[PDB]
Amino acid sequence: GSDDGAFGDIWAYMSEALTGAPGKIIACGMLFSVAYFGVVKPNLGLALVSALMMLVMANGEKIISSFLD
Ligand SMILES: CCCCCCCCCCCCCCCC(=O)OC[C@H](COP(=O)(O)OC[C@@H](O)CO)OC(=O)CCCCCCCCCCCCCCC
Repeated sequence: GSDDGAFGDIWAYMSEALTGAPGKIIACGMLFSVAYFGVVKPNLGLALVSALMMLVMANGEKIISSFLD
């Protein structure tokens, strides 16, 4: 597809926000959630899943651009 047009600025902002502060705030929430839910049930496996989710977020722009040309 085309990255420009009437909605190019919205797409540019949203794609950058995935690895920017809005994406980092969500990623920080995953770590806080893992720590909090580990108080009663310590489960470091969820921390691994959270990291894999951050890896997906880091690759979100590439994944979207590959499917949607
Ligand atoms: C980044 C660091 C390298 C990653 C290292 C670890 C990766 C985690 C795998 C093992 C964790 C084991 C302990 C888990 C602890 C645990 O209990 O996890 C629970 C969590 C939920 O799993 P289920 O939905 O099977 O289980 C439902 C309940 O178990 C919820 O607790 O498991 C996963 O999400 C991990 C499996 C996904 C692993 C395969 C994902 C690949 C598909 C996605 C690929 C990307 C698609 C992108 C689309 C845009």
